[PDB]
Amino acid sequence: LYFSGCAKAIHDENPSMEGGINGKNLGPINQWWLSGFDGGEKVLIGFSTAFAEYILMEPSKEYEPIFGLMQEKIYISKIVVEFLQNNPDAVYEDLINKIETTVPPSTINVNRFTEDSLLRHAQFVVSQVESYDEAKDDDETPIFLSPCMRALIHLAGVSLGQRRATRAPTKATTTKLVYQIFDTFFSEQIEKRRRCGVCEVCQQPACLKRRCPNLAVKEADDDEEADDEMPSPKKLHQGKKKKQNKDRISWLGQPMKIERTYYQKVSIDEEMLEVGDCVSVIPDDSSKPLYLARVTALWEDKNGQMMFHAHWFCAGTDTVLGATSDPLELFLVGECENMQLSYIHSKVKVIYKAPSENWAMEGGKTYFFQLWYNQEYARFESPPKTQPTEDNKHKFCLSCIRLAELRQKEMPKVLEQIEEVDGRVYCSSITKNGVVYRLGDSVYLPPEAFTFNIKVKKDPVNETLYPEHYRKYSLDAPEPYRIGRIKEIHCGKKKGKVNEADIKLRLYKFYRPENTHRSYNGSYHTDINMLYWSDEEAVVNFSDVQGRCTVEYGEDLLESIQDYSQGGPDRFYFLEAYNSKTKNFEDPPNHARSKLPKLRTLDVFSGCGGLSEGFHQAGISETLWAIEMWDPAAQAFRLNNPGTTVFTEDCNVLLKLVMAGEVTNSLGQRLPQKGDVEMLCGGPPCQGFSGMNRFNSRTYSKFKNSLVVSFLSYCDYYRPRFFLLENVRNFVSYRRSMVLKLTLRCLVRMGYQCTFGVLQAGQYGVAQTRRRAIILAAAPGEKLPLFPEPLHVFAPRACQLSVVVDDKKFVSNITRLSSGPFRTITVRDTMSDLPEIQNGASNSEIPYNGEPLSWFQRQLRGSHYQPILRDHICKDMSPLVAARMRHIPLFPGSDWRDLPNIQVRLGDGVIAHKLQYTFHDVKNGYSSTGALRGVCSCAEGKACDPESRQFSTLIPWCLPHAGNRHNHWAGLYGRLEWDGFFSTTVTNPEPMGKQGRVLHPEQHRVVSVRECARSQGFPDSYRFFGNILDRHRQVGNAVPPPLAKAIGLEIKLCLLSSARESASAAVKA
Amino acid sequence: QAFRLNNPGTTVFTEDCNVLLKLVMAGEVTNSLGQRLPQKGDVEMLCGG
Ligand SMILES: [Zn+2]
Ligand SMILES: [Zn+2]
Ligand SMILES: [Zn+2]
Repeated sequence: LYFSGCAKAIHDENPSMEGGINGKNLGPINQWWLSGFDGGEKVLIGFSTAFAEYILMEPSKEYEPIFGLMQEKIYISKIVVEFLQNNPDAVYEDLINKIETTVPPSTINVNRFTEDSLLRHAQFVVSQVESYDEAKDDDETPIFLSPCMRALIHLAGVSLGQRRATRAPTKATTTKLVYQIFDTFFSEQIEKRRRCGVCEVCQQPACLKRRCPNLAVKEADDDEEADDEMPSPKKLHQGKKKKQNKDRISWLGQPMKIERTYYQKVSIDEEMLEVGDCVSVIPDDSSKPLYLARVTALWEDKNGQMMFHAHWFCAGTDTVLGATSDPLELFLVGECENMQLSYIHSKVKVIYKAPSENWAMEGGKTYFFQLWYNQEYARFESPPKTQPTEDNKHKFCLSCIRLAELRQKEMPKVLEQIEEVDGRVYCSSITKNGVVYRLGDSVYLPPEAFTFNIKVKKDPVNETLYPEHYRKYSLDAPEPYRIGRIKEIHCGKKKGKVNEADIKLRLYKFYRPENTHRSYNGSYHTDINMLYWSDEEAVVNFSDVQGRCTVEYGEDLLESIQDYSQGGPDRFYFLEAYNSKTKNFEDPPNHARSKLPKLRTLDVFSGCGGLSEGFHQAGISETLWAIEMWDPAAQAFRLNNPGTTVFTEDCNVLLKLVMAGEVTNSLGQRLPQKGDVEMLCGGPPCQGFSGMNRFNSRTYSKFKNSLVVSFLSYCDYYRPRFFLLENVRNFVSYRRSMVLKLTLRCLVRMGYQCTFGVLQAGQYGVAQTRRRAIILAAAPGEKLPLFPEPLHVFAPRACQLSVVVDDKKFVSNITRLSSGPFRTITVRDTMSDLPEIQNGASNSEIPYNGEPLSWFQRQLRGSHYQPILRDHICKDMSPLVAARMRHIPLFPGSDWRDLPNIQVRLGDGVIAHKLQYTFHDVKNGYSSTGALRGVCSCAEGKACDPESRQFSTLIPWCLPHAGNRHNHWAGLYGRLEWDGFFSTTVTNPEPMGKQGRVLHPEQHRVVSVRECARSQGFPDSYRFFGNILDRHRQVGNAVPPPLAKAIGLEIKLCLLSSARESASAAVKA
Repeated sequence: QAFRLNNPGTTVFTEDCNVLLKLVMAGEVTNSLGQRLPQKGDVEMLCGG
């Protein structure tokens, strides 16, 4: 290619031909380049020739329009680059907004940029962004690898490696203790292929910048995937052991007791050993991991061999903590066993590192132990400190005592008995799992436990019109518990006495509305709480009973049903009796009827205050302090919590300030001090280390001064009674589970009882699939709360709650695996009442125009009247997208693959035309019509021809293009199904985004802010702040209030339980 | 923002001067964003309105 114009003097700013000499057919163009991607808007295009380099100014009249299109491409590319410089870690949806809202100069012939443009210019843009990374050189992550960029590279059929042009770190505010943990770990565990070959990077020979981007992306992508099932982890200390040679072993003193066996307090084994000392045992090599145990007891069996009982300890390395643990720290476990005194090697020193009298105010050699580790649930807890009675002062093993309680709690025992018939022994009450079951109480059971009274082909598609429909093809939630009232408990007999194993129950069946002939229509407006009575009867084993619940007659009530139903858990009600056969509803029979401390709370990374809100609902807290850097969130939080001091400064600074004696910040707000904060919650972001592969120099650096580290410092300084760290599920797998392991380690060094668990929001009454990692911690003194049992039955695929750490399976105390008391909350329940709006709705306050339809709706709107509906506002999508939405059908499951290949007038002059199918798809074949299905030369196996690339099509060119390798982009331009749920927590809904189905089920628009808020379980009264996307962001970052309440109510039990223990010990004092 | 554009060499703190002072009077070498806090001897002339 040759060129011509007026060459000017390098300094000459003038773009007129004035002080210039004219050239023609200027030597073939070697290279062309660019520069200006950093400082100001100095994006200079430059040509390179074997003679010289030229910096282009302005183009000729005739060349203006050709250079015109070149210029747009470039400007967009600048925007993307500068944006990513400032916002790595940005998500697809963030660009699209960045681009869309960037106002281009009049210098550019275009009015504004759209998603369509970006897609049209994807190849150029991406290629440009790749170039910038070679060009300026950091150790920092290449821009082309940010999520937005990988999302684009995948969506747009971008091939990588096409080359071109060129031209103090965060310090976390730690505590002494915390710092050392992450410092020592760096000071310890730290150490140290197959490209694509085909790419233009790979075809180029310490010089090396031959890093394959196709590889680089796979890697980056792979690094965001985890491993979700493996057996329960084998118990420790069941290996062989080595026995030492007998010289002089003999009792010392007089027998402590006698039981066929006789116990002593002291033994000689060359030196002395006493009941309560600790010994070490050596196993059959295998690995050489020295075995320590506490000598529980000592005795001589009837056979005259000398025995001791060994309550094993657990090495820190062997707890979840693994490598991170103090090599000298040991943990108590429910592992003990009888041995011959012959197996002991040496007596060992084991010191109990108990907490101080003012452990709370304490923020900033030999074997020791601190906590009782439960292998299976991964709970570190405060040692039982039950004391030895004189009847077992000699035999005293905590492991044996726990296991005992645990065996008799599990045990099905009978409390009161009545008459007997045949071999059946009728009773009035019994127990299981720590629960008492008396006659006339009600009961939960699996769906299989009993039964009710039951009830009793497509035609061809116009493919010229719906060409992509062929792509449409290449388990659901359980039923909640059955509920019955107990009538007879007749048991069985094991000869002399009752058969505790064969306890049986005769029950009156209840129907739920949708067990009725109503079925799916019972379920809509109905209270999820409500049942119907039935004289239908059943018999099932006690074994199958899942729990007790409270079914009560509506009219037999001294309060409002609402009042009753909100009063506590597992409370149901009936008003009418169903009848299987007459299928009518009559009144029921006559035989069917008859303070809490709020913790003072600092919510770090508070957002608009969802987590705080669910904890407010539970009654267990009062958030007096919040820290949120992003003003709009802060603003919103304030609006919802007037009593809270809401700091908007960086938490690192606010901490340094308290650690310096400051009573107040700049604005003169009240800084919290030691003792103020009873509970500390928060969701620290995991910015530059949230990936699964091993730690690096790079990755650790980030995490070491992360907000996780800062948050843990808050916990160390303030030493709260309780603690909670919320985060995305995959928190527990980041960096080969080290982020979790170090977090736990740091909590243990501090001396906290702590644990972790994964929780599916949808299981607590929200129409959404979203799992969160939850890290609980409770101070010594309090009790470590449990994770809450699912209240809602939910799709098992969603509920993968387990967590593998160092190929060992760690599960939470949650027992409801699958079923639960209440039905699933649907998108319908979530938003079916809200008045119709249209694309681009902006009126914030509007009348409801109608009553609440679903239970759920009734609950988020309040048991009263409220006129205004706030934030039912949705994004003003481009006329193109708006058209697409309009053309997405309403049948459940419809998405872009249902679009018609049609011309459409796009409001204004613009006309979205048909997709041209000009290539063979060799994998996908022809249409029913014999038509081609390929959109790009890559469908044929060739490299992509560009300009074979279409834009502003109603069926987006780029979806067929990359379809086969991305699963047909199933769910893109997809409508939420009334019966379904939110694919995730939505922060900025984009139809070709990564946040799931976001179209409304019926309306040719995307979901509103309020609709999202409803997906999150926010009261309609709850307020948000700032422009629409700020609000969208707010809702979607939040922890859903119903999840927070659930967890909140588990803390309720620890408090109540821990308050009634100081009161049963104030009497004994 | 504007000042920066005109003086690239300048460290432009946007925090409250009262806080930036308390920070130097406490030994801090840098602020939150990790910018370079000035210490005794750095500053030859001090202007302002
Ligand atoms: Zn390659
Ligand atoms: Zn024992
Ligand atoms: Zn292609």
